[PDB]
This record gives sequence, C-alpha cells and structure tokens, in this order.
Amino acid sequence: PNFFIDRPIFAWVIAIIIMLAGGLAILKLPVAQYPTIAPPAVTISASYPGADAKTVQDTVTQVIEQNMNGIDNLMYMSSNSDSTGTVQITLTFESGTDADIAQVQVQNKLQLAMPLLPQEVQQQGVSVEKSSSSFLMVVGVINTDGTMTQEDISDYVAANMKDAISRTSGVGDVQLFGSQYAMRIWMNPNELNKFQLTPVDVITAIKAQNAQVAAGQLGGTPPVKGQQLNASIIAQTRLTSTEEFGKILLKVNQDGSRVLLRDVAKIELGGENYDIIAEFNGQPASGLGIKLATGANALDTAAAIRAELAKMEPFFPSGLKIVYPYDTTPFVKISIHEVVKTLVEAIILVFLVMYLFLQNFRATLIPTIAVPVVLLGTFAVLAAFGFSINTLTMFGMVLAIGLLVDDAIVVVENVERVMAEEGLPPKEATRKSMGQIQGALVGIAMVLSAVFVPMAFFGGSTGAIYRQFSITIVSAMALSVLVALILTPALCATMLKPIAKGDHGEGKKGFFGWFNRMFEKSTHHYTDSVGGILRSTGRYLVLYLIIVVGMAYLFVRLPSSFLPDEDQGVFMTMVQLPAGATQERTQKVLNEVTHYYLTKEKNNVESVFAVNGGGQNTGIAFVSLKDWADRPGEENKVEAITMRATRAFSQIKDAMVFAFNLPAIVELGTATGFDFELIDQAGLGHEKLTQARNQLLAEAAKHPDMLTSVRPNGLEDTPQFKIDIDQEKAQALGVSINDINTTLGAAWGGSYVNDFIDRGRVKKVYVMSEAKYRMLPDDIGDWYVRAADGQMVPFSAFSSSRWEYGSPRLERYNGLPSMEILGQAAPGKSTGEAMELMEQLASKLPTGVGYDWTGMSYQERLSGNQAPSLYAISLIVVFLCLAALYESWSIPFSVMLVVPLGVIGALLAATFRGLTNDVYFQVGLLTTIGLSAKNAILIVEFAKDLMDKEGKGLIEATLDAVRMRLRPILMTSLAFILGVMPLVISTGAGSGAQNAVGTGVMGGMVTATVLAIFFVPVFFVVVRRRFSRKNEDIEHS
Amino acid sequence: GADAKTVQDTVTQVIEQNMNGIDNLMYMSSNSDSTGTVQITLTFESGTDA
Ligand SMILES: CCCCCCCCCCCCO[C@@H]1O[C@H](CO)[C@@H](O[C@H]2O[C@H](CO)[C@@H](O)[C@H](O)[C@H]2O)[C@H](O)[C@H]1O
Repeated sequence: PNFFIDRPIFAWVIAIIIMLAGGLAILKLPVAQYPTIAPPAVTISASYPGADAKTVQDTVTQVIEQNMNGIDNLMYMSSNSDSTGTVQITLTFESGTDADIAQVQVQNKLQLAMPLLPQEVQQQGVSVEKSSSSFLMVVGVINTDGTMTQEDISDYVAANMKDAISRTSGVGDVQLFGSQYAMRIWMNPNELNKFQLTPVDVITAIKAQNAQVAAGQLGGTPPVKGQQLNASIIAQTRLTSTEEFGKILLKVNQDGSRVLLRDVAKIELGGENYDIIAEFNGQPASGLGIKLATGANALDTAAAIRAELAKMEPFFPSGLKIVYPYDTTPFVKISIHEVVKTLVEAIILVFLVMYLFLQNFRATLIPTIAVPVVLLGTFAVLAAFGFSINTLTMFGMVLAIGLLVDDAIVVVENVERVMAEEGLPPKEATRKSMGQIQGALVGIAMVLSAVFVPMAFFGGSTGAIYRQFSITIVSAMALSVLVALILTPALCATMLKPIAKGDHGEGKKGFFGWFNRMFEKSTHHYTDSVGGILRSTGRYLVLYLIIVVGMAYLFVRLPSSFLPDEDQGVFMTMVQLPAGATQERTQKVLNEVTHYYLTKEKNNVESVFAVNGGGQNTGIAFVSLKDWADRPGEENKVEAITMRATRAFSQIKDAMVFAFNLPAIVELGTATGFDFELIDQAGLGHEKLTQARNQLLAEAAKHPDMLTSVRPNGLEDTPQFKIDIDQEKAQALGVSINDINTTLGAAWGGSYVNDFIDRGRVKKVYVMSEAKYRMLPDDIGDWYVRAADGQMVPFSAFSSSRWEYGSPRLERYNGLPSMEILGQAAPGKSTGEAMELMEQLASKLPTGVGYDWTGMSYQERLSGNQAPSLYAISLIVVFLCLAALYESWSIPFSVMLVVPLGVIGALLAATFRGLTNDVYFQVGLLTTIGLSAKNAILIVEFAKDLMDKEGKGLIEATLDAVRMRLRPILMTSLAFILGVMPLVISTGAGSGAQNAVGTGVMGGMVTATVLAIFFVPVFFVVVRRRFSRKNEDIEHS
Repeated sequence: GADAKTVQDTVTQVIEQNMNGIDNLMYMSSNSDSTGTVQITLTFESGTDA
C-alpha cells in the first residue's frame, strides 16, 4: 500500500500487466447473447411411418422408456407420441451436468432398446440430440424466377450448402428444414389391379431388381502359385435414374408382353415427406437451422457464415438467392456497442465531474487511468474462470461502474483534501490520507463481496443468471480495491500537483471558477444544519421509520418479473386450425398472415416466413422486421406490432392465430406461470385421464381470483378411422393377413424399401399410393388383394369400417401416461400460491389422478426456499465484517441502518416509472446497497478515527467527518447519476434491460445520498449513545 | 467387395459431414477402399481429452 506510494513504477508495471492480460482476454474472448442458462436436456427422436399415436406409444415409446434406466443425474423424463408417427423423449438433466456424458449415456441405453423395436422404426433410425431451442441463425434459400418447388430446393440445400456451412468456421451444428430427394413411386391402384398385382409385389420387385451385392475379387487370397491377375469385381449396381426405375419388371406375362413399373404406377423424384411446407414471402423456400459452437464467437460465426454463402453464390442455380430469416446477431452487435458506449461515456462523465469540481488537470487524469485498468483486468479475471462477453456479465460491469468510480475517487479526493487542509507535499499528503482510508477500503471489499457473492451460490437456471453477475461484479470490485491500494495511491503521490495550506482556491479566478465559494459556503450551511438536527434527533427517528415502512409497502406492491422483453428485430406468429383441417386450409391462413404483415406493416416488416407442418392441422410463421433505424415509433416496436397482428387475427378469422414476441432467455419460466403435469398412476385408461383433466380445468375455472388462463397443453381426441379386419373371411377366401396389412400400409401409409444413388448421394426409396386413390374412406374399395389361388379381393370383402375417437398425441411424464396443463396466477397473486391451490385442486380428483411439476415450476420449486438464507448469510457476514473493521458490535448498526435509504428510492424509481422488480432492478438494488454502505462506512470511519486518534468529542468529530466527507460523496454520486441516466432514458435496441438497470439504480442513488448525508450522522451519533459509560464527549487524551 | 468411389460418397462423405463442432478438431483426413475398408481419422488440438 504505502510501499507503492514510494514506488510509482512498480505499480505502473502491475498496471501495465493487468492492461495486457485484459487486452488479451479481450482479443481472444467469446461473445454470445447469453451464457448456457438452461438445464441440460437430451431428446430421443424417432418416427414410425404411418403409425398412429397409440402405435408409437406402444411400439417404440414404452420400450424405450423402460430401457432408459440407470442414466446419471436424471432429472425428469417427458415424451410425445404422435399420430404424425414421430415420437420424442426429452430427458432433462440436473443443472450443470456434463451435457456430453449424459447424452452419451442415453444413446447407449437406446442402442440397447433398439433390437426390441419395430423394424420400420429401427430402419428409419432412432436418434439422440442435445436440446437447446436457440439457433444462432436460420438461413433460408429461394429461387426468384419461379423455377423450383420446395422439395427441389430442400435437396439443393442438402447437397450444396448444409455441407459447406458445417465447414464454415464458428459453426457448431447445422439442422435441416425440409426433405431431401427421394424416389417417390405412386401406385395407381386400378392399373395395379389389371395385371392382378398388389403393392406387395411392387415392394418385392423393387428390392430385387435394385441392389448392390457383395461381388468379390479375381485372383483373391490365396491365389494359386504363379498367378498374375489381381483386380476387383463390379456387380449389380443400385439404380440411378427415375427412368431405370420405370424399366423395372413386375410380372412377365404369358403373351410375351412384359409388365413394367413405368405402367402400373407413376414415378417421380419427390419429397421424403410433405408434412412441412415453407413459404418465404410466398415464394417457396427451404431452410437451415444453425446452432453456435461451444465457446465460439456469435458475431463472427454469423459473419463467417454470410461470407460462406456469398462465396458460394458464383455457383448457384439461376435466381437462387440466400435469405436470412433469423439472425440473433445484429441485436448482439447493438447490445455490445451500447454497453461499451456506456462505459466510455461514464468514464468521460467522471472526468467531467472530477474537473468541474477539482479544476485540476493532472488530478483529473488519475481516476481516468484507474478504472480502464480495472476493466481490462476483470475481463481477464473472467477469462480465467471461463466466461464470455455476454449480456449478463456486461450489464454486471455496467452495474459495477459505481463501485469502481467511488473507489478511484475516494483516494484522489482524500489526497487533495489533506493537501488543502494541512499543506503537506504530494507524497506525504498521500501517505497521511491512504493511511486514513486503508482499512476502510479493505473492509468495504469484505462487505461488498459479503453481499455480492452469496447471490452467486444461487441454484437452478435462476441461480445461473445470478452467477454471471456475481462473478463479473465481485472481480471488478476486489480489483477496484487492489487498484485503490496499489496504483491510485501510487498515481496520487507521483503525479498529483501540491496544494497551498489553506488554499481552497476560493474566489480567485473568474471565467471558470465562481463555484468554489458557492460550494464552500453551502457545505458550511450543510454541516451547520447537520449539527442543527443533531440536537433533537427524535423527530428524525420518526421520519426514518416512516421511510422504512413506506419502503415496505412500495416493495410488496411492486410487480415480480424474471427479465424484460426485447424487440429483437424479429418475432413470431402461430396458427391453430380446426382439428383435422387440411394442409391447404392451414396454408390459406398462413398466406393471410404473410400478406397482412406484408401490407399493414410495409415499413416495419422485411420478411415473413411461414411454415405449415407438425401436422396439417397447425402452422406457424416466422415474422422478420426491417432494421431498427427505419422503425422509429412507439408503434413500430414489437409490442404495438404484435398488438395489431393479434387484434387482426382474433375476431376477423376462422381459426386461432396468436402473434407473439419471444423472450430473450429463450427457455425459462413465465414468472407468474407454471407447468402442471396431471399424472395417471394406476392401471387406468386415456379416457379416464382426460376426464380428470377437464375436471381439474373445471376446478380451476372455479377460481378466477387465484389462477388465470389455466389451459391443457395437448391436442384433443380427434375422429380417427378404424378398419376392423375379420381374420376369418380373409383367411377363408385365400388372402394372407400380411398382404392385407402391408397393402393397406404401402397404400395409404407409404413404405421405405430401398436405397438409391442420386448424383452420387445415397437417398431413399419411398413407394406409396398416388394421392387421389387414397383420400376418402370409400376409396378403400379400389384396393384388392391377390389371393392364394390367384383372385383379386376387395377390402370390403374382409374389412369392417367405422369411425371412432383417439388422441393424436400421447404424452408421458416419467414413464406413465400423463397430461400437461399449463397455467399462470391471477393478476395480483404470487405464482407459488396458485401452484399451491393447484396442488389442492389436483388433490380433489378421482382415484388414480395424481399430479407433478415440471420445467419452470420445477426450477422454482427448488430455489423457492433459498432466497432468504443467502441474504441471512449476507447480513451476518457484512455485520461481522464491519465489527471487524472497527472494533464494535454496535458501531456497525450505524452503517447497516443505511440500507433502506437507497431502497426507498429504487422502489420509488420503478413504481413512479412504471417498472417491475426484476433481476436487473435487483443486481442494481444490491449495487445501491453497496454504495449506501460504502459512503456510510467512510463517514463512520472518519468519525471514529477523529474520535480515537485525536481524542475529539462525538458531535464535533462526526460533524467534522460528515463535512470533509461530503465533497467526495457528492462527486461519486454525481458521476454515477449522470453515467446511469442515459441507460434510464434510451430507446433503440435492448432498451428494456438498459432501462431496467438504470431506473432502479438512479432513483436509489438519489435518495441514497440526499438521505444519507443527513441520516448517517444521526446513526453514528445515536448509535454511539447506546455504548459504554464514561467517556463520553471527551475532548482530551 | 464394393469399389472406392462407391463407398466414399455413401459412407465417407456422409460421416465427415457431421463432424463439425467437434471440440478442438485440428484436421480431418479419411481413406475410402475397394478392399472394402473405409476409415476416417480425426486428429485434435494438443491435449484435448481423448
Ligand atoms: C450540497 C448541499 C447541502 C446543503 C443544503 C442542506 C442545508 C439545509 C438542509 C437541512 C435539512 C434538515 O433540516 C434542518 O433541521 C434542523 C432541525 O432539526 C434545523 O436546525 C435548527 O432547528 C432545531 C430546532 O428544532 C434546533 O435544534 C437547531 O438549533 C437549529 O439548527 C435546520 O434549520 C434545518 O435546516
């Protein structure tokens, strides 16, 4: 400490080093919008072509669910069984488990369930992936001159782009939206009936005439003695053209005429699946979902990708352009550039205050050197603990600017003060003064990390969010202190200009300086009156409690959030059609939306990206917005935008169309809102479970005062068509049940049969009915089976037919049949309360109706008992720290009593600005407690030291302290309030967060000082008047 | 028994294409054989956990 005061250059070297390591941790540091925040989930997705919901549930799912045992750190297992034939089992794991090890554990338990699976499933593939929902980017590809359809493009992507993007550096994963080329063979059932043939033969023939076969080798090993030719055999080669697939022979007739495939069915290169069809401004487009690599730079991955695509552009088909539907990146560009704008500015502000307050250049260059260094160094402290330049850590630094600023200031001010007071040289003034603030600065570090660290040890995804802030902030802080002990004292004693004893630069200059008297006089006024109050303090206790209570009411009556919403230049709208509607009708609506946006939002919307899929019944539309710059208004912002969209599609539409903005943390809890699981426990039936579900919907429909918008999260039972095969009639007339089945299948379901080699890439061979002969129930009739004898038999000869109900989506939670009920709490009431009333209502249900919690309300049912404890620790540790610094159990109470003085402001700040008690308002709120405590501690320190090291009296010593201490206090807070204010009143991108930090902090700061510089004195004085007896107000020694 | 240009765009290239976002991949090189063997070597940054 002192040591450096006598060594300017050694400190210069610790400084130069910190600057360089931070500079390096800057040059080689990851940037991303957020950190990994969400618990790890691994999803097993597989599909069973043609299967219905109970099919996959009873063929694939339950066999997989039962084979999923003994996998490490299981949290919860939830799966969808779809009538679209797809089944997905998401296993979410314990927070901070090794993604990669858990995911390997699952793919190796599945690789054991594999042999107990359907062969259709086993051959379409059962897959394992790690589930983020956070694609860095989604690239679209289109053709301008109407040239190709969706499926053509899908292929172009899968054979020209997906492959070179996953070669773009910075790109961690590529996923594909659409379906690759396939040999699509569409049976015409009549022309099939002619030659007395079935699908089954079509399959057979196709496998037979199309294959590779293990050929072998001429002159193989061992060859015979002397042998001289050694080379490979080329055999039956898989088919290449659609033509060659036409020229495959199905039955050679008697009359010399041959029957080809070309004849019995139509043949075309077509889509592997037509569930999902995608339209970008109406033109057909096919797409890519790119995920950011682990540790990789978001902004550079995206730029490298864009460079990859322009570099491919000299090789494209005509009018085939790349489009960029979703890019989370430029919002991150603006976020980063705006937080830097803040840091630079707030530095410039502190210079401005420091000058227009010490009117002395070389002093004013000191704190300017200081914090930059603390910055750089903290980036380097983060890089050491494995972090990245992301949202949470950067607003952690913005938030930290205050402790940083007060720390540099405290020092240079104390020096200048001691010089103006006693007339010491620069150096000797420093040591006097550094020797005065030393213990205080160390103690403040122990108390500041006494509040800032407990919050790092928060659990769950919530806890993760806190971890980012807490580490950013604490390191910035402890460093601000080591800088304040090594560098600043060194830069003070070395380059600070010496001040004439009893200078105060009063009057003196005119142009620039009338202020000094005017400040001077007033600080006198101030302290006169400080004294003035210290006569009767009682009234001031009255008002104090009043402020406390007011703070309480303000606190409770303020809205509890999780984060703020961000117009990200992009949002989405989702479309729900009447159950069983058509690909084409859903598509009508999606076009309607596409046009609405392309009409009454001509100035804001650049592009609409509609996707029909997940089952004809429902479509979704990705709405992209024009750049922020040409969207000025309060109305050209997403809130009002989605307002008018949903306003449009609510009344004047045929099916439900919500328009919404995606939250910034893309996968956690809607604050007041839960995710209920209604779990069937006993050997019950799906019918009984639904009955229980609507029953609970009713029990909550009875409580509009507690719960709000309680809704199930599934699909209802739709009418499904049942074709009962009478084994007797069919086995009688001569048709093998296999044949009736797989003909019914390969007719209406479709069938993967063979593999063919298109343009050198292996694609699939799908044979199914032509569209028209497999649409309507009566058409069942056009299909016949060749019996054992040789006769064709219609299905109505051995098939009964009826309509029934069934559900398209069979949900399972942790093994058993279950049903997901989403919900949120009433306007007034806390989420947990509504969760509790839900546990009381799901307790009101019939035998076998159990309940459980998942996702959001799980992450909250964990960390709902932790919040008070970390802060009980925080209070015991801060008090212990201050008792340490001083020498008192009771003197601390002076500085702790300050905490409210900042709160009353922040609550008042948000409320009277109409905001909400979120995280940013909280880290900010803490930050405020931090300064309250700092200033108060410096006052109390100076008070005690004057008292003990100069035997001075109480009232007089505190008075003197609060007096010499005022000028810097004001400096600090002036520097802040100005630096923060922009954050409080900015628009453009991200202004939701910015304003969230700002408002709370600012209001807090204001009440903080202009309440402390009157209450702290009274604390120290009134507190001290519950200590010992004799002596006193001594004035001796 | 299959031939090299046969195996390579069906088995080699199809596997290589999925090998992105491999942590610390330095360089990736693979052989496609008419003796039927197909082999893909992934060499990594010095000291990545094998
Ligand atoms: C950076 C600018 C700071 C300077 C501006 C602040 C100066 C004035 C702020 C004072 C706020 C508290 O208000 C102050 O309270 C005490 C009363 O308790 C008054 O003081 C007076 O009243 C009480 C009587 O009840 C007496 O004990 C005391 O003899 C007398 O000083 C002050 O006249 C008043 O100004």
